[PDB]
Amino acid sequence: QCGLPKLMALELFKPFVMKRLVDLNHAQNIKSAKRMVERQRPQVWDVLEEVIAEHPVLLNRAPTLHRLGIQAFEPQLVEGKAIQLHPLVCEAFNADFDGDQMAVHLPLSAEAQAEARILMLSSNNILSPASGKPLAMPRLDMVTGLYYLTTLVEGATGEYQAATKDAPEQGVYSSPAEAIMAMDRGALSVRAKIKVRLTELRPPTDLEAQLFENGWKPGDAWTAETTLGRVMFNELLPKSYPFVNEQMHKKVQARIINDLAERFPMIVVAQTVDKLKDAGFYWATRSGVTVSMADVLVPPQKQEILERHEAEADAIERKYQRGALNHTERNESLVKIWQDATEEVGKALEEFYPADNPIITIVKSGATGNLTQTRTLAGMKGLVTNPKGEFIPRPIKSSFREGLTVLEYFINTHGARKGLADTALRTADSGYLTRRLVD
Amino acid sequence: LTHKRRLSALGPGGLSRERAGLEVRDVHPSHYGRMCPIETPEGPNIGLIGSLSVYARVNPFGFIETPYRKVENGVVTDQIDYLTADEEDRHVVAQANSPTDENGRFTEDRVMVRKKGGEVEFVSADQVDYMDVSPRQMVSVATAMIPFLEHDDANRALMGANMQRQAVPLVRSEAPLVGTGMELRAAIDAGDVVVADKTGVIEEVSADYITVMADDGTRQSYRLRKFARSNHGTCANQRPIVDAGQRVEAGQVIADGPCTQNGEMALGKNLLVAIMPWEGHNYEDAIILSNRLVEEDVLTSIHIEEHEIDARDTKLGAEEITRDIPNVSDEVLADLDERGIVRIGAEVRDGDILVGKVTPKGETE
Amino acid sequence: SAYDTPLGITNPPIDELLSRASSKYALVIYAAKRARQINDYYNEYVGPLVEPGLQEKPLSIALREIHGDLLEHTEG
Amino acid sequence: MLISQRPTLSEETVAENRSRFVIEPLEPGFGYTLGNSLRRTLLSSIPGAAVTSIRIDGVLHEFTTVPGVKEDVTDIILNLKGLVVSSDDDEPVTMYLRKQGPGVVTAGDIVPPAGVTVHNPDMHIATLNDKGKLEVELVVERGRGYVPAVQNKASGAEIGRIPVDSIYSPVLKVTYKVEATRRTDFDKLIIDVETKNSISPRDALASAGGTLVELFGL
Amino acid sequence: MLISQRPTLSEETVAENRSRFVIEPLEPGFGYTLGNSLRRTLLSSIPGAAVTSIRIDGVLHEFTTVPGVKEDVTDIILNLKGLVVSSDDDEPVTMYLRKQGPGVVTAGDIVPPAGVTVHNPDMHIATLNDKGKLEVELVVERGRGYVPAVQNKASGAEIGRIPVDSIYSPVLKVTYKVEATRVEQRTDFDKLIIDVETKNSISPRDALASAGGTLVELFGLARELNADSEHIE
Amino acid sequence: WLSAASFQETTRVLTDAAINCRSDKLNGLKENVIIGKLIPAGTGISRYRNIQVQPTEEARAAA
Amino acid sequence: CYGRSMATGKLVDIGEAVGIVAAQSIGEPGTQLTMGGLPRVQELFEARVPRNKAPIADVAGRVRLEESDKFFKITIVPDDGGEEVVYDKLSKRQRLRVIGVLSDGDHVEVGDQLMEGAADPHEV
Amino acid sequence: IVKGENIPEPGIPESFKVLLKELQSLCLNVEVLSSDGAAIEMR
Amino acid sequence: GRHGNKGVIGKILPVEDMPFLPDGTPVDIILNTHGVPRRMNIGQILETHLGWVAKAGWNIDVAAGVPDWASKLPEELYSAPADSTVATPVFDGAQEGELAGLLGSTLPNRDGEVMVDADGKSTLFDGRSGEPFPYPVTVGYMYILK
Repeated sequence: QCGLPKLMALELFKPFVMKRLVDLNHAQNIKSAKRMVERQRPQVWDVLEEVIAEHPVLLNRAPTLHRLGIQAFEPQLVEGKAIQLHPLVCEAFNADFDGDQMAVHLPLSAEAQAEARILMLSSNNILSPASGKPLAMPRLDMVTGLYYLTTLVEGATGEYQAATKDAPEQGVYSSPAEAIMAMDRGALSVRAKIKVRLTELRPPTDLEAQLFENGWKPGDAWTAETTLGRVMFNELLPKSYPFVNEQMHKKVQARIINDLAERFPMIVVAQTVDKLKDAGFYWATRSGVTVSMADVLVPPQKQEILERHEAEADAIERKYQRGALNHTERNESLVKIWQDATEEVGKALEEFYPADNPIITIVKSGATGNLTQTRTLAGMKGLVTNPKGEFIPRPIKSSFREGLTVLEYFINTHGARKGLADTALRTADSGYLTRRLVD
Repeated sequence: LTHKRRLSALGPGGLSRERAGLEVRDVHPSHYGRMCPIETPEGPNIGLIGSLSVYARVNPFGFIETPYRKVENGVVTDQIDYLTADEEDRHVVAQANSPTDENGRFTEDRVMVRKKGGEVEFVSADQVDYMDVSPRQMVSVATAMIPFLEHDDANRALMGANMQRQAVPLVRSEAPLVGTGMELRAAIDAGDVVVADKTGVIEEVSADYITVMADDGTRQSYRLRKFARSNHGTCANQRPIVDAGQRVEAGQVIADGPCTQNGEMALGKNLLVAIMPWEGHNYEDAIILSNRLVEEDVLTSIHIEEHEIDARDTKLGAEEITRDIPNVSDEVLADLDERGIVRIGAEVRDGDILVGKVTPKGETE
Repeated sequence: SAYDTPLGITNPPIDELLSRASSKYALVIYAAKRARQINDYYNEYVGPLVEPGLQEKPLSIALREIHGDLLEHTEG
Repeated sequence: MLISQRPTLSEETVAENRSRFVIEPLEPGFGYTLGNSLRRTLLSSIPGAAVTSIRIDGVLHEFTTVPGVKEDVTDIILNLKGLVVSSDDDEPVTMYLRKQGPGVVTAGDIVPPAGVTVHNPDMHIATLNDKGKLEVELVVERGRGYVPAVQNKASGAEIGRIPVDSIYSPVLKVTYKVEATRRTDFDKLIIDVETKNSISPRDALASAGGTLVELFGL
Repeated sequence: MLISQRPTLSEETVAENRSRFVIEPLEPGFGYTLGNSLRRTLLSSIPGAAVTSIRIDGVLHEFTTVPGVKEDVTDIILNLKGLVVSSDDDEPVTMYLRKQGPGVVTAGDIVPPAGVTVHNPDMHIATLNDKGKLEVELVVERGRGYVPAVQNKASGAEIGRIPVDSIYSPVLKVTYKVEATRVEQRTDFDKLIIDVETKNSISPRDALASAGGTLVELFGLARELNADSEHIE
Repeated sequence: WLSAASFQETTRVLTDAAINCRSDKLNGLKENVIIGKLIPAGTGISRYRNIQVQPTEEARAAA
Repeated sequence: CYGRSMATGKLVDIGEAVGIVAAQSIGEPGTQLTMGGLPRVQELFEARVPRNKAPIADVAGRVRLEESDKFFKITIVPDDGGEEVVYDKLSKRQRLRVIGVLSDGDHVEVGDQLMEGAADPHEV
Repeated sequence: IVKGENIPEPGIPESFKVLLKELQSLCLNVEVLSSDGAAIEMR
Repeated sequence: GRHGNKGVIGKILPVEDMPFLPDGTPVDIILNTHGVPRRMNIGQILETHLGWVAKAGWNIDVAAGVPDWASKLPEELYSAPADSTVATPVFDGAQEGELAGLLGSTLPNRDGEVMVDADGKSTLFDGRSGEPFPYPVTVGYMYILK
């Protein structure tokens, strides 16, 4: 589906609604029908929903790189003048919501509508037609939302205690519906390591062999030890799918969704990814993932590491100032001294950040971000290239958390501009190549 | 204010847009304090268009000069000398911020310096000649208005500067809660604010004009722009910020412009922000707002269009502006006056008539 | 197979429809020509072989007909 | 483990415009869902009175000025949005305001018709000078929530009518909090209701309840 | 004052245990307001009886085992948590289950004292291995909501007394979500969807009316203040 | 030849095509796009576009 | 011959136009190629002589390496053994390929690359 | 669409008809040929 | 905002159901957390903290002397009333240490309860379910342009 502005839809379907409201006694002749739409008399809207029903439309965003840049959707009248786009098709369209626009086209002929519903329909195109990998796979929020759901926290609330001598196990629940009643109360945590008896879910392949080996269990009850979230997670996958019981990194989700496309019809994957979306968003907000000057911290070893290599460069700078050192080798020495010195700050930085820090969770889960990016935020941005392409031996000791200096900032733009300028001519040339491949 | 102060490499007598190589687009060491390196187009015009720096100055010969405070024997004097790029490399430029010693002397053991490379090196403060007038010499007016500029990468900053120009004046025009130094200085130098040129007292204050009775006995008056359609449709309305009996001083702010409040640039509003992801509605740079921002008209703005029609002499007669239309209902003309032009204060809907006109017809058949 | 209830355009599933034709392309013309056939009846002349929905579109009808194997075709 | 001491709702007082409300006891995990169920209803559905349209003699629309007045017509309407009025009658009623000579017009200067009151006459509208004359009437209607200004081309108004955004919201700011327990442990919530002085926190919370009671059905 | 048109409550039966309920149409955004409040009233506000503590003969200091049966102590505790019995005592009543026959034990084998009635006799409790006996006591006290197992420092005095997690309410799972409706007349009105999986003690419809009455009466504490302002029926 | 013309070096292509007196069969898919024909791919292929459809005699009976 | 359709996961349908799908599958990521990038790719599809031409073995046999400073001499002694094959002037800037790095005495097959760089496609 | 009939079959793009005309203006004789019915006229 | 952060208005919620502080004060905008870290524009977070400082006011501890973080030439900035405006020149503006020291500062809403901790976070209540969000969320005032 897609959200279509009611005003836009009315004009697109103008000739259609004109006939419908003339078939009905709303208007007596086609002349009255036309004016009845132009001035937008309230009767047309009820008529518009009918003509638009199950009538597909094509949605394109330029530049169109691969055929997935155009996909059919079922229109839905929406309040406002903007277009509502499904969050899972952004990957294909490369669509950012920073102000991008999209074109709508109305297939008319029976063959054209058939092609839209069959060939170009949104849910039928999931894997990229180049690598076979999944594209509509959850991303960026749905990732951290699920990653948080499936993760297992040691010492959580209500954790299965493996009780001894005076108390039964204490970590068992009659059903998953009980773990919910226990989660709503302060008893249970969604990230606990409790064990539950499940009647409506399927166990892994290995354990299923040892547990039944006579068949499977649609109602036959079994028990495994998983986080309450991992249970709810598997409730999103098809009932016929084995229980996974892992914390979902993005690659792990790619493995699973990639597997559904081999073992299940398309409509099954279309609906499974829909359920992953709703679940991912709900837990993305409950994830408690924000940003603050506090959640951004620096490793205390940065001072010693920095001042240490400083003297190592001063000594080499003293060796070059002594006249014996080779000028090309001096800078190359400094470049090598500072290059791996950045890795140390990166190593010390990762060691410092607790695993549950909101900044690293975003990068860990594979939702978005790199470590090299988080190395410039806190710690040190590192060396920067000169305009001629050479590596300026003067490093950026400061990080964007502590703020750069007048000279540090002026030097960074030297390279930052060349990169942004490259992206300009990298699309004009890449497009000139694709036109020759196509031809 | 940035359109003027804009510097272009295009046009006759200079390299054209498509042919120029990337070597010119790159920043140069001599751009410091003369042409802001952070403010430039994102598109195909990168590096070919830039804005003059804050303290920069143009020479009678066409070369940009930058203000410096010369230092002699580790002491920064009050002598300020504008130097061209050529003579700048001749000397050594100390850094704007360096520890100051009580009456003026280099306190730090060594001082930051800039060479003709340019190169960055040190001395014990004895061999320095000139120092920077202040930080943000390299920065432009728009760039200098970004709080915490030093913290943001040049990429996102460049976007930040280009987007200030694209703001639109609101109805309330609230000033920034956390700003920089340029807010008030840039508004008055823009010209969209009303400044008093003689010390005196206010005689009258009306939405129409503001009169001041100077100590000189002379009398100045200022007619206020009211809901003037800007070049791009934005509202150029002005509002008075002074009362009747108020005293005023030469160069003060009498009324606010479109995007100004109390003399300083107010390009937006201050809003209560929450940085949590929320139910997949603010996702992939999308945003969600409180409906309060609609009921209270905090982000409301006025826009004005100009429609035009003429009645010329046709080979088959003369065009006539009239209320009579060949085939129309008496209702479609309900908002037209005698002449056939829409009546002031009426509402107009897509397709409505603004000015009735008719032209002669030939050989109908 | 329990996929779920499909909504509108997604019904019937393509998988169950592709077993009725050689390819996705043949499926297109298959349902396309039958759809233009139905609309003529409301003005070839046959069908709707299935119980039409309230305001169902003819193209949507022809898809349901192909799902139930109510018609056969021969490729050129 | 049945425990039955029927819920008790006792009032309080903090200021004249706002007053706390407390209800105890309640089963564990109830105050939050019950508190927000009132807050959501208070901030929206509390009926009230608000000014729909306004008519000023000299001006035919909203984007002009008035001779002698310091505020333009559009900035005057912005101020008038802050008027908190209460109309005890249905059926739109027109107020009236007329001021001459210097001074400062305020909400108190508006003459209210039968059974209507301006609850913040201290509000500033426009500052007039010797040449300034302001003659404006205001139509007060009754409703709830926020209704965007109804354009006169949609209504039956004439070119002189100035429709304005109407906000019928007696309630101003609301919050709540709960005291849990850990004898069995129950939950007790206390809510803080604040009004614009057109109604008291008591009558407002009664409106929500009465409006909330009628909705639950079975 | 207030008049609106027009809310309606409907119910779709998914099974004898579950039923879906929808209210159409609501005023924006009343769906979210009352939605979360209903899930709480149905979940923790309906009175019901359930097991509180159990003591099994032969298990005093043993950790987890029961010679003579293939079901462990843990598997039987959660096997008993599913017992559904309506007790009219209002006070803790101790039922008893004693079987030595090498056969399957069910909820029907227990003798409920006068006032308590088991609603799921077919429920499996334990499988008795050849030549084994099973003796167990059960404590049943009326309650509401979900009360986790409680050791009140008096559970330590009892030797072999096992406090268990008590599911007092008949509804064992409930959820809700909202949608939009109203093609033209209303625009983006709210539709409330609520999912209730109930125990055999009470049908979904009775659990609703019980939640409706308990919720309506609760808001009377405020309406009684004035009753002046009102709304539509 | 009209495919090579629309691609690049139009003048060069047209002059050599006119001298060689070339004839374009209009088989490629870009040629058909230009003249408004059905491209020879996908649903445009002969086997697909010539599909004949009719309801089964057993279905017409059920009516 | 073509094989499975990446989008369908099944054998490609008979109507599929794999030509365009290939051009788009290759070009679309071009925006992500540091342009060892677009210039190198275009160099390959356009079949132009490589930027820095590297020689390939012309026949099988052992190699005799010789260093004339500022150059390199590589001679292949055929296993025939027939006429020796010499590669006259090899700029040392373009160092030798790796197996480690090619050394005197190593065996070479008919198509191996003698030095780091891009082999002339027309030559191969 | 207004009559609810089936959408008809497409014709010849006017732009293409203009192309043949612009090619004829260069002294290029562009003839649209049938399979066997040699020459066709666009009118 | 002034930091290159741009985005369209995805949705506008009724003031009723919106993350609102313990005061009952609904937040006006909700910005996504993920687009912030990777883009390298962290100034928008800084001015989000300072924006709250300038809104509620602050008073540095006169207790026994000036803390160590205010030792490096903040002058007469020790106290500021509520809603007072601030100016941080680009390269001479406030510094990280001085921020934290100000994060904990004067605490009226009307009652004497703080609404934001020294980390720039607060416990927001979901306006739909009516229950607090599990973790502390960063709130503040940011300057955004139309």
